[PDB]
Amino acid sequence: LNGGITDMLTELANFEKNVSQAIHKYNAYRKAASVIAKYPHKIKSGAEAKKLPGVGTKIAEKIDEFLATGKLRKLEKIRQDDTSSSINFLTRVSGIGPSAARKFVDEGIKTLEDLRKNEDKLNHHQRIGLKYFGDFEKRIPREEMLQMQDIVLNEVKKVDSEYIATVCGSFRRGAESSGDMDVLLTHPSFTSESQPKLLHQVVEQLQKVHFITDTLSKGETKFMGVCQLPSKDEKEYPHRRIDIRLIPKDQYYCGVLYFTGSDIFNKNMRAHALEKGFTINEYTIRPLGVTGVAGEPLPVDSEKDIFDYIQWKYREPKDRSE
DNA sequence: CCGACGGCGCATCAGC
DNA sequence: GCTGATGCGCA
DNA sequence: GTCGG
Ligand SMILES: [Mn+2]
Ligand SMILES: [Mn+2]
Ligand code: NA
Ligand code: NA
Repeated sequence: LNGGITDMLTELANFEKNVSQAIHKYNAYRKAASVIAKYPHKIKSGAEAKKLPGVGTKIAEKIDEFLATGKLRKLEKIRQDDTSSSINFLTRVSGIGPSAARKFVDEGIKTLEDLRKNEDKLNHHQRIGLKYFGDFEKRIPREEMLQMQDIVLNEVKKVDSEYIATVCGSFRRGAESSGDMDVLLTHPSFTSESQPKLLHQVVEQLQKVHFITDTLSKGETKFMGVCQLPSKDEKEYPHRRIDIRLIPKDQYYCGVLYFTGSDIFNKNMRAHALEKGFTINEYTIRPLGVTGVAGEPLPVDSEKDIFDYIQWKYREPKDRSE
């Protein structure tokens, strides 16, 4: 339908984030691309698009120019600018953000080949992103996600049967592919009110069976690293990004709910929670008073509990597109 | 006309 | 060595 | 850049 337009808006988004370092305009363009992508008609003018929430005056003007000419002047200028195109490109490596990409380009480091020649100028995270540049841009098919889930759940329970692990993200909504693997971890001994190395023991075991191959960051509640499925002669599996988050048990199911999404679903759930006198964040659900003052967090034993408080019928994850 | 727009865990740095 | 700021990635 | 207050 309008792929030409949504591509243009995505490019602009990427330029605003990576080159202009203007994060709010980045999100404005993404939001416009999202709503347009869902519009069930071929857009004929800026005016028509302007009717959509998130599309404003300036975007409507760009849509008119693109419809008239098949291009944006602004974008063509950005494309044949060497500095902008290289800065934008370098941010594709994990650990290189707008600030580093700009620093590198300023000193004439503009390609993966230039990065490889200057590994001495990269921090640890950046060296890993460079090393697995191609693998990290590959999506993960559902069948491998399930194989990964199996290994994680298994090795987790092998450390302590009391651990609870949940793989969240679009995967839990039954997506046929995932960008990375996001695991939420909890344990009885870990509560809001009060063990020292709970997460470490899980990372250790997954390293032990050679599932986890590299670490980007690690602390007491959050691990970000790299993993790989095992191979038997045949093709080695691509390395994948995995995060593991250790969450206190009394906030675990609020966590699962949050990190399951989708983002659109969370928005309309918070929105309905409010109309019913409740406020839901990533951590707790809490009741509101007449002046809008949140009380103590309510006890939560499962996602359903949360749907009960706000008198909402339980939505199975697969129906949480919104 | 105006400021909001997600907020946080971890790595690294800047200033001292 | 200390602390707080910044960069980064990610629901 | 777009929005609601
Ligand atoms: Mn303003
Ligand atoms: Mn307005
Ligand atoms: Na609009
Ligand atoms: Na990056």
